[PDB]
Amino acid sequence: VHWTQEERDEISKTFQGTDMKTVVTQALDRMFKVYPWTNRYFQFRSSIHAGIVVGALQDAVKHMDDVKTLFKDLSKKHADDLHVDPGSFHLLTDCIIVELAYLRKDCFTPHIQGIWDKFFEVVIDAISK
Amino acid sequence: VHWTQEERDEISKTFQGTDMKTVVTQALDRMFKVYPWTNRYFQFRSSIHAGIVVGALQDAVKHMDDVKTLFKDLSKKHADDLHVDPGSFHLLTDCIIVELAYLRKDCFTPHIQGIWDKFFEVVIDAISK
Amino acid sequence: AFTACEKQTIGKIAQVLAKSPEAYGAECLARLFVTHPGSKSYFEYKDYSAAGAKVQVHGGKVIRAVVKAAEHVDDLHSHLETLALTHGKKLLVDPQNFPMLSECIIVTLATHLTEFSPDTHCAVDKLLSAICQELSSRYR
Amino acid sequence: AFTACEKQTIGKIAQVLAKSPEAYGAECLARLFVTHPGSKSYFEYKDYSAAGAKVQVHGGKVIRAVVKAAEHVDDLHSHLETLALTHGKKLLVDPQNFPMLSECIIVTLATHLTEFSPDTHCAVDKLLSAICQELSSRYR
Ligand code: HEM
Ligand code: HEM
Ligand code: HEM
Ligand code: HEM
Repeated sequence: VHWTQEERDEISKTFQGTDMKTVVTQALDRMFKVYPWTNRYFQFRSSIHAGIVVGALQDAVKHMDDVKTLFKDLSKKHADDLHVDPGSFHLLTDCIIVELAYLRKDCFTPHIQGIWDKFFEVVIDAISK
Repeated sequence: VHWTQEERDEISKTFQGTDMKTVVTQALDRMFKVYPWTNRYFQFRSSIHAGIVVGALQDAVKHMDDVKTLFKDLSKKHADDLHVDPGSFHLLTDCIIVELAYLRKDCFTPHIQGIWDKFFEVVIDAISK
Repeated sequence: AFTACEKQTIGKIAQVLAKSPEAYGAECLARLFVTHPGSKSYFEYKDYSAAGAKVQVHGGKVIRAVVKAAEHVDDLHSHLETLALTHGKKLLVDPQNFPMLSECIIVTLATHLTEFSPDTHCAVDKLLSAICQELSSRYR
Repeated sequence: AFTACEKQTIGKIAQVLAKSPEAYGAECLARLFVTHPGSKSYFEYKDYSAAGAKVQVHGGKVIRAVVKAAEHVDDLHSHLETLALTHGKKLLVDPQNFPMLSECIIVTLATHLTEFSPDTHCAVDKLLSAICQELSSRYR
């Protein structure tokens, strides 16, 4: 998708310098309350599940230029197993972005938001069908 | 994407013995009527436009296996030049399905619909950046 | 919201639907099940085909509500209150499944109705989209 | 529609948003234009950032509209009629765009409020949701 140098830096530097485990944890919590129907899919602890997810997103920055393949099976699970609706994936990442915005406040400019938006857009594409 | 000889035949036959030009023309006028906002994108005759669209779809039929690469230029066009929200593409295809469902009447079983839904779900992917 | 002309052609469709709610409803669900497998996850049925006994029974319940809904276009919010609390707070249905059923109901009509012009399509769509907006508005 | 609890948080937020509508509005739109470029075609702007002169004036109109809407939670249908017709019939704004702007308004809030818990986010999302549903109700 073409990753501007600055873009790569921003993602990887965040997964290294920031506590993504608790960011994602809080994001799962937010999601479950804001978009109630998401609970249905999880019928387990958010704190524990967070590590798994951040773990997957981490391998994603490692293989940024090739997420679709690294997420091959990952999507299969979400589809023909848990049956998660493809149009619901953005609900989590959207919540991860809010948590990120609340932590960085002013530093989370429209421009930086766009970097993260771009990143989750490709993560959403990779993990959905 | 995998293609059955049955799904290949159903789609192949339709573009060969049915006046798709008419189907798409009525599909467009239908879209303009049911989803009013799609008109803003075209501000021209659907009668003549249908032909170009059918021209592209007939192309995707002749190369069903990789429409993604076959539509790389169409995507950019709709994406960067037309500014068509990637979420509105199905509005046109849904209408073409309704037009077909209207044509074939009861010969349009859930099974047959599933085939076309697949074809178009693929054509939408190859057109949404 | 709805114009006399729309209520009228909508009223002409509920009539057709009311004749055999089971047949129409079973076709809708079946189309939905075949095109969006993920929806099956909400119903524990042995048969997901139109021949299924639970599909037919449920299918008639669906169409019967859509028909009852047509008679209350002026007060859909209060009319669908319980049905919404059921699909929302109770069953936790992903709102993404609604438009999918709608199109299936729309496609089914395009198959039996003698005439399904852009005008009629538009009126039914408005009814369905209005019903769905209610069913996905009570998750708490 | 809203519980006295939500009308509470919604009130505080409105009080805040009201202090600098242009400032907030400009950020919301700037965020929209970066994450959803297609939405730039509805505006005749030179600069699409929060510093853009036109972006700021309009941003203030949007936020004031949202703030005013908060004071009419009880009856938004009638309150937003004109606005709904403007976006629906006049401008022909693709509905897809509404949820994007709402999400951008939410991120802007999370960026500026000392407290933005899921509960607070819920009420805001509820308001934003109602507002957008009325704004996409007058196409047809
Ligand atoms: C795009 C962001 C997402 C990522 C990166 C992600 C990643 C993961 C990973 C790596 C797993 C475990 C893999 C395995 O067990 O082999 C998982 C499990 C799960 N995910 Fe996601 N997921 C995402 C979105 C979603 C969404 C939106 C839902 C639905 C609301 C969802 C529902 C589930 C469920 C139910 C499980 C739990 C499985 C269990 O505990 O048995 N995921 N996810
Ligand atoms: C996924 C199905 C679609 C296909 C196969 C398709 C195909 C085409 C083709 C082949 C062209 C010719 C233009 C060129 O070659 O330069 C075209 C133009 C255009 N399409 Fe589509 N299109 C699709 C969906 C849509 C939708 C849903 C909209 C809007 C809601 C749309 C809006 C436009 C517009 C505005 C033009 C410009 C007409 C011109 O060339 O002056 N298209 N489309
Ligand atoms: C067009 C909108 C829809 C209408 C008019 C509708 C109507 C109905 C009605 C009248 C009932 C029975 C109420 C009762 O017995 O208490 C029902 C139940 C139910 N609906 Fe829907 N529904 C709609 C969409 C959906 C969707 C999209 C799903 C999910 C794919 C869904 C899942 C269910 C389930 C699982 C039940 C529980 C019944 C049971 O098996 O016990 N419905 N629906
Ligand atoms: C979600 C809440 C929204 C609110 C509260 C809102 C509010 C407003 C208000 C108050 C106006 C000025 C009305 C007037 O006095 O003429 C306006 C105009 C307009 N809005 Fe929105 N709007 C919303 C969403 C959108 C969206 C999603 C788009 C498109 C991306 C959009 C596109 C426009 C355009 C192009 C105008 C005309 C601006 C001009 O005069 O040049 N609006 N909106």
